[PDB]
Amino acid sequence: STGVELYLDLLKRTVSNFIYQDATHVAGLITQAAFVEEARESGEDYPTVAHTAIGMKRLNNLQHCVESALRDGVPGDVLETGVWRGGACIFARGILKAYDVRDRTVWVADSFQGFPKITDDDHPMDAEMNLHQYNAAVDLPTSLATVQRNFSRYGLLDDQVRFLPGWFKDTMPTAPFERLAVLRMDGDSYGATMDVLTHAYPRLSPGGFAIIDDYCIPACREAVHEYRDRHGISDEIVEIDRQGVYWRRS
Amino acid sequence: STGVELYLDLLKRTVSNFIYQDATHVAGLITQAAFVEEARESGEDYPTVAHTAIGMKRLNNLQHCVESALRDGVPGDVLETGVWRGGACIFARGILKAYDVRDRTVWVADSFQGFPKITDDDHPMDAEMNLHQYNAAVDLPTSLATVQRNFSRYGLLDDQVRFLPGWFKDTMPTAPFERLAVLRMDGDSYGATMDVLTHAYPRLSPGGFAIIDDYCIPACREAVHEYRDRHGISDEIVEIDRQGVYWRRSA
Ligand SMILES: CC[C@H]1OC(=O)/C=C/[C@H](C)[C@@H](O[C@@H]2O[C@H](C)C[C@H](N(C)C)[C@H]2O)[C@@H](C)C[C@@H](C)C(=O)/C=C/C=C/[C@@H]1CO[C@@H]1O[C@H](C)[C@@H](O)[C@@H](O)[C@H]1OC
Ligand SMILES: CC[C@H]1OC(=O)/C=C/[C@H](C)[C@@H](O[C@@H]2O[C@H](C)C[C@H](N(C)C)[C@H]2O)[C@@H](C)C[C@@H](C)C(=O)/C=C/C=C/[C@@H]1CO[C@@H]1O[C@H](C)[C@@H](O)[C@@H](O)[C@H]1OC
Ligand SMILES: Nc1ncnc2c1ncn2[C@@H]1O[C@H](CSCC[C@H](N)C(=O)O)[C@@H](O)[C@H]1O
Ligand SMILES: Nc1ncnc2c1ncn2[C@@H]1O[C@H](CSCC[C@H](N)C(=O)O)[C@@H](O)[C@H]1O
Ligand SMILES: [Mg+2]
Ligand SMILES: [Mg+2]
Ligand SMILES: [Mg+2]
Ligand SMILES: [Mg+2]
Ligand SMILES: [Mg+2]
Repeated sequence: STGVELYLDLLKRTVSNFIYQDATHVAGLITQAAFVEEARESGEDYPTVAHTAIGMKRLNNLQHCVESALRDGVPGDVLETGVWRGGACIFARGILKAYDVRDRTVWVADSFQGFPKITDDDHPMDAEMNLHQYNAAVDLPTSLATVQRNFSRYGLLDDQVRFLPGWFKDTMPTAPFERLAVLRMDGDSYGATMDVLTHAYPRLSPGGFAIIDDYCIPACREAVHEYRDRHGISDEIVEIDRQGVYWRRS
Repeated sequence: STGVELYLDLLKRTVSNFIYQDATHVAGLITQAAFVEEARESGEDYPTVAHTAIGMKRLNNLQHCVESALRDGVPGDVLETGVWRGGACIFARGILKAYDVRDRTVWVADSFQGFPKITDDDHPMDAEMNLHQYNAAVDLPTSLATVQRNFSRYGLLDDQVRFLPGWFKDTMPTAPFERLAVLRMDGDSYGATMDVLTHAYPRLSPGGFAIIDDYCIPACREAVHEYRDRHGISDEIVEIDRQGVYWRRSA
């Protein structure tokens, strides 16, 4: 009902393309191209056009986490690791824009090349799963220039959006952010999840949020539990939908 | 900057599909399917997907007219005659929503089946132009159910949106609105333009806005001048882009 509420609601419907309802790619457990409302609502399909695949439930979660951090004065930036066409990061920048927040940045981290080719340095679960095999099938490889273009279409490409192009094992250890209020992990594999927990989670502020988009994937879950056990983290894992979970760092 | 400004800016980019940049139909003077920014900015193409064809310049004009009416206390509702997929009316309802206006309605008037077949009763300029020829080529026929569906996708289908299905010569004389603050005419022909000026313009409040979307079309322009001459209307005709004009009613 307020201007902010209307803007953020529309931005969610737009980045997920509930407006025009694009077909999905046929891959994984999706056997037909037709737009299905329930699949887009819960982020389960592979949009041919939409700027995010995370769906409405995970967009609502991202809004909750960012708004809570702002409300509670939790310091730091927003980082997404694994951005595809950029829609979740566009939405995050839009939240900051709606509240006229000028002192936080959205960090946009990706290979900008899709999933990595498997080698003998990969975890066996990642090697077996071989996510790389799906790159073309779901149009995953999306260049930095394309993602920048997408931000610009919403009027949200500015100096509060910064990009971290490369493999997370290479980009995360020396990424230039000092503090995070929201760490959103969407890289699917054991490797991508462990890379980012290892190298970015220590910069997550107390009261900040750690979102695991791909917790339904066994390899991803494996990394989450290994990392939490190592660090003695017992913060409640709260389920969002059939894919994602999050916790709030105590 | 403000939530309202951000919402309405996004709503314009969305109904015109600057976000996903759908191809155009190849028709009229548009010779290629590719999205062209300048063509969508000025409302010159025939979107395959977008909910409005009027473009950013005419969306900005609609915003200016509605906001001015609200600011100045001009009484009445908003009517668009010729809505296609509904996007300009969706945007109008969004403007009212952004300002929490609860006492005005957006009236959505169309045949919901494209241009009418020409008959012997048509003006000779309309007969020659024969807009009916283009219906399928640019996917013009769009049912009431489809337009309602489109409103719902934005969360804007509610009791402040009312529909007037049928030919304007049938629906306008007894349309139930009492007063208009904005009258947006987008029916292309002499006939549709004269139908709406004849039967809806008298309900346009002083200080209200009359928008002629299709003024570049000779038959439409003919109707505009005939009507203005008949009624002694000399309110300045202000050009928006390469298609549309508007005036503000002084009397
Ligand atoms: C198509 C791409 C996708 O691929 C699959 O969806 C693969 C699915 C396999 C076919 C599945 O196997 C089948 O299950 C059946 C129940 C039984 C079958 N049989 C034994 C006969 C068996 O063949 C699955 C369960 C295999 C397991 C290991 C799995 O969870 C894999 C995930 C892959 C995700 C990838 C990557 O998409 C990512 O996904 C996460 C969850 C999203 O947020 C998002 O980031 C998205 O990126 C855009
Ligand atoms: C394809 C549908 C469209 O068709 C045309 O765009 C036809 C164009 C003709 C080809 C044109 O002719 C050409 O001009 C050249 C200058 C010279 C050419 N040659 C002699 C060399 C001649 O061939 C035009 C100028 C003909 C004149 C009579 C005209 O203005 C017709 C309008 C028809 C509009 C219709 C209906 O679309 C409506 O359009 C108005 C302007 C929009 O807001 C919108 O509501 C839209 O609905 C969605
Ligand atoms: N090790 C790694 N390093 C960098 N990027 C990676 C990676 N493994 C996967 N990726 C990227 O992780 C993404 C997974 S899909 C991300 C979906 C996105 N958050 C949305 O809103 O739709 C892809 O863009 C892929 O290129
Ligand atoms: N005589 C008549 N009566 C009712 N509707 C008519 C008509 N002549 C044309 N129309 C309608 O006028 C419209 C012209 S195109 C309208 C474009 C629309 N305003 C937009 O925002 O894109 C079509 O939807 C067509 O069905
Ligand atoms: Mg090796
Ligand atoms: Mg690795
Ligand atoms: Mg994911
Ligand atoms: Mg007639
Ligand atoms: Mg027109």
